[PDB]
Amino acid sequence: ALPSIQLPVDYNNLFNEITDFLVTFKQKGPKYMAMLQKVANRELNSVIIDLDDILQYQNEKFLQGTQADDLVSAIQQNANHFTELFCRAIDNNMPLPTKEIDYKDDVLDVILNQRRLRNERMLTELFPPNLTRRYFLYFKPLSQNCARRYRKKAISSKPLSVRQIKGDFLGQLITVRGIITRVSDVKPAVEVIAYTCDQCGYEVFQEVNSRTFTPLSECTSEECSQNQTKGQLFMSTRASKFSAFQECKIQELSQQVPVGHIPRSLNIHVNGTLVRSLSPGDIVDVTGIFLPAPYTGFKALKAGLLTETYLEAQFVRQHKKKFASFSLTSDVEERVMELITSGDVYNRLAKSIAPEIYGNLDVKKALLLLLVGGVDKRVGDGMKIRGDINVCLMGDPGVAKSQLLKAICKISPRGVYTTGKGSSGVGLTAAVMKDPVTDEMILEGGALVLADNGICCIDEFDKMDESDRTAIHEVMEQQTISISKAGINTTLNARTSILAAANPLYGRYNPRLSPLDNINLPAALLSRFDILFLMLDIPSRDDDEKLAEHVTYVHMHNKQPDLDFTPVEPSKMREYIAYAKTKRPVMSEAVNDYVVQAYIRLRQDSKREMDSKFSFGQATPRTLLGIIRLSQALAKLRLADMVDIDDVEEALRLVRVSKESLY
Amino acid sequence: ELGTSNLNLDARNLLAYKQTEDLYHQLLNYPQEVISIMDQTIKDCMVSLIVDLDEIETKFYKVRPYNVGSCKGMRELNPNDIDKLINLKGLVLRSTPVIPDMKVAFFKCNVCDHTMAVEIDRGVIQEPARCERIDCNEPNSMSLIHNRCSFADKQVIKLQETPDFVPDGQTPHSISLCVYDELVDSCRAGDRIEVTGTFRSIPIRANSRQRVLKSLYKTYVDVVHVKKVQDLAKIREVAAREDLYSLLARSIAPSIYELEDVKKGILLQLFGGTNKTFTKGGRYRGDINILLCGDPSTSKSQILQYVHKITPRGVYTSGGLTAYITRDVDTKQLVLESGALVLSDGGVCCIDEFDKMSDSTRSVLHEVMEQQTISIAKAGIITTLNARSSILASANPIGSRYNPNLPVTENIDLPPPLLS
Ligand SMILES: Nc1ncnc2c1ncn2[C@@H]1O[C@H](COP(=O)(O)OP(=O)(O)OP(=O)(O)O)[C@@H](O)[C@H]1O
Ligand SMILES: Nc1ncnc2c1ncn2[C@@H]1O[C@H](COP(=O)(O)OP(=O)(O)O)[C@@H](O)[C@H]1O
Ligand SMILES: [Mg+2]
Ligand SMILES: [Zn+2]
Ligand SMILES: [Zn+2]
Repeated sequence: ALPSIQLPVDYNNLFNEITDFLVTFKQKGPKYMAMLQKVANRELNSVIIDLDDILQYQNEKFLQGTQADDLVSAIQQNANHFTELFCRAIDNNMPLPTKEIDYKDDVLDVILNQRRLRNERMLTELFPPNLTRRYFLYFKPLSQNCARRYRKKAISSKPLSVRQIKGDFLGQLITVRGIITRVSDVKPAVEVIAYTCDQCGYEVFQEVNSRTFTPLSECTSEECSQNQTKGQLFMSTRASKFSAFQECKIQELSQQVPVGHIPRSLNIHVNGTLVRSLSPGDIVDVTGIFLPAPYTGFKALKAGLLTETYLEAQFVRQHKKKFASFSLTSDVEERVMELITSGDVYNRLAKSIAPEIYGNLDVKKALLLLLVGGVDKRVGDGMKIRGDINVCLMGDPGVAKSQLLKAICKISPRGVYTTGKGSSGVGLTAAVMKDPVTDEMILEGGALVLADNGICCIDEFDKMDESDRTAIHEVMEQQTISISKAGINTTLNARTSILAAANPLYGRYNPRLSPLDNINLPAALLSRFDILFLMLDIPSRDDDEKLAEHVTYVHMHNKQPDLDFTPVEPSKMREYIAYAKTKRPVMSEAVNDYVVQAYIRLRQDSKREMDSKFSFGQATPRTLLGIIRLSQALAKLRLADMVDIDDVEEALRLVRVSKESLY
Repeated sequence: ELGTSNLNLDARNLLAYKQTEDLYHQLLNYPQEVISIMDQTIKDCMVSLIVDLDEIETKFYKVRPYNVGSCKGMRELNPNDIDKLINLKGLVLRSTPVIPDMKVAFFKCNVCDHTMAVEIDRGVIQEPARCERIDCNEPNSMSLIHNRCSFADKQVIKLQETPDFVPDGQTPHSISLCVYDELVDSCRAGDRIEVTGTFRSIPIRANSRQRVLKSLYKTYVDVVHVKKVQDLAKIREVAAREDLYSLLARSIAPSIYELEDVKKGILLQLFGGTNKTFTKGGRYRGDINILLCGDPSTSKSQILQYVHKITPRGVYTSGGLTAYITRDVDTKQLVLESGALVLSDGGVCCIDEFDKMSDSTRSVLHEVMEQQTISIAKAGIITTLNARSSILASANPIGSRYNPNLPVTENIDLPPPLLS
């Protein structure tokens, strides 16, 4: 049959020591009785076990010559067995409820009480304990400092890569690191399956821990055990016990991949109260049990010894960063007080965005004005106005406009970078099209990537084909995308600011009529944009000397040099942009006459647009609307709930500087 | 006094009484039995209140509870909420044809041609192993009749969550629906509705060959109530006014400054002329087609958007427009689909960006206006479709401005016959 071997492990002493630790442990009295008391009162829903406590308790009790072995080593060597040992120990030592219970809501206990009042009245079945259980058991990996406290090498942790996990780590508790990519939905999982017996005594129960399940045919009821059939047993949904189930996969980081290789993946199962504690697209430190999975589910009758493997989550450290939606705290309140004391801020903010790129102060000022946004939240009688600003940047190759765009995307949490094709699922199609394994055809229809309150950044604006051009023309002036293919009309409400960089097809500015260079795009699309910048490269000594000196000093220090002088920090801008957006100044009427006469002078310029050679000074009401929006944004960036004539003057100066680059 | 059998029931009024809230809690936990006993109570209420008893015996009675619990979202559905009444909002994605559901099985003893009716329970049929007529008593003489049974009309609806529940660019999730009887075809594609019903979980068959079952269960909901999201004297009083023409013309565009004559023209086009189909001469066109031209500093798209929603029927498109045989996505069949121009029969079809119309589609327009009847001959299908639609189109000139010296034809870039 099966030969037997001898191992130094025996579970009797392990269970006795586990019980002694659970009862006697002092960290309020004992902590492990406080958790059990809260569980008894139906307050706590899950139990977390710290291995550091076990280690230090054993170490401090070793001073007396009674302890003989260690438990954490066996925990690391095998984990699943100790789970049922711990649940048995908890079930044996569950104190009574010290608090009142709303007993009528527990329909499971009510049904069980009805069954007991049926059976025990006659003078009954011993139900499995897990059906009665309500809590969840979780483990926590130890900390390195606790290991450093003592001589022993009780380390664990050590977040190995996906490919560093070998076949000798099955059954152990290991910690991994990587980026989460795919997260499935939440679906119930069966733990104990109950059948009703058609009013024939006790109702048979069954528990299946496998990933497959088979039903019963006949039942042990006495009148059903009688030589003729009495009712067909049926599964009962109410009496059964279920559990939340979720699955996800994790990928290796690009830093840990050896050269000339393709990153590998890993499947993770999660159950219990920890479900939905992680989201796609974050760096995590997951600790769990590395378990094998049978191949028989595929049913191929091949790979006689080859098996699939997966990790069952036990503890997740979300890590990464937190946006927090600028939730107000005392420290950030003193931070904004410091900003108030700082005086004028926007010039320092412009100086502090991209010090690696030299000069171009006005472009950075326009970026600041883009970040805050213009006038929004509609007007009377339902007319639509958007706070989003659309700015297109023109310049020759090699002006670090792409690097500036990357810096803006870094500093803006809503920024997204796209380009003409290269990746197909970024425009006119949903990211979940044909995605599920069932091929359920999940789709919204006509939508873009996070176009709701997003900052879309595009390089090579002339490159995109007709489809992406149609999409960018459709997202004009907060207009929703209503492209339909199969009766779907779930339109994405696009309210986004468009920032794009492009170049003429010649690759260099031309002495001829500047509109002949334009964008090589339709003039209707050009007129939509709020602000147009042209960055023309003029060879000169007194500026290229500074640029070369800056670049070489950056290269020499291998860092951002101290030659930069910025009192404000990128996280500080991240805080202050939300703070100033929250303030939200509104419009003051006293500037109406001034803006009207400014528009009159703008049309006076339109009376000289036929003078040519910089004919961009054309007549458009969107110019006035953008002037209003830019003045509103100038009020919003620093000022309180008031719009100043100085904002109108600054917007006018910005427009004149925008036009002045034509020459 | 009406003969209708339908009772609406709100929970808050049901909550207003102290003895009823206990029944409220009991209904939350056990909906089916409470609803059945309530229906029996209402059935007895007929005789209890009439004291014709002939119309009562034929009709059944049902309730439509609503506003029981707060509207929840598909992103938070714990297993603790199984077989409990919940309230859900969403948008309908797709429907399905009516699915028959067996209720009464029909069997026949083919040897003696004896028939009997067998009731069922939980779908499973307990087949009778021997005919009740002991005069023959043959065991193997039964063979059912498929077309002499009784059936119920079940239908499955696919629903998606509202976009309001997705704050950070995530994807929507879909929940299946089940309906019976009066709720069949109560919604169609694109509807915004709110539903109240209980939760259900079912084991999946996996391999149909074997009795093995998966460790995961499919989730779906069953609902009982669904909600969505003599004035002629008032006409002649208005219609008798003298200056109704000007106010009516100016009312359709409150934000548009001046441009009175074009507003009058658009309003008159919306009013439309007469249509006649005298036999010996043929039909005459009754539709009115108007073009707008000018630089993109006019807000001329706003007029199109106004008139698209003001008119009863009208499709707003851009510069496909007619019928084409399509290949169905979810189901593997071939279905003929009509175009936007066909869908605007009797209304006004709004076209934007007329210049960028390509070339193949323009000829289509050339046959939809001079004849108002489109024919398609593809994949063995030859037929003609009626259009009878009005056209309101806008176009832009070539260049930053429309030079007055140059005539219209060059700037608009349209064929002279189509413009004429
Ligand atoms: N003002 C500047 N300060 C520092 N570096 C600059 C500056 N302008 C350009 N550069 C250099 O130019 C490079 C980035 O510019 P890049 O050519 O990518 O932008 P671009 O004008 O969008 O061109 P392309 O379309 O060819 O990518 C970097 O190597 C950067 O050091
Ligand atoms: N008479 C007007 N009244 C109000 N707004 C106007 C007027 N003329 C122009 N506008 C503004 O200028 C824009 C003109 O755009 P429009 O010519 O409709 O673009 P397109 O015709 O290319 O769709 C509109 O969005 C509108 O806000
Ligand atoms: Mg570039
Ligand atoms: Zn039985
Ligand atoms: Zn017979």
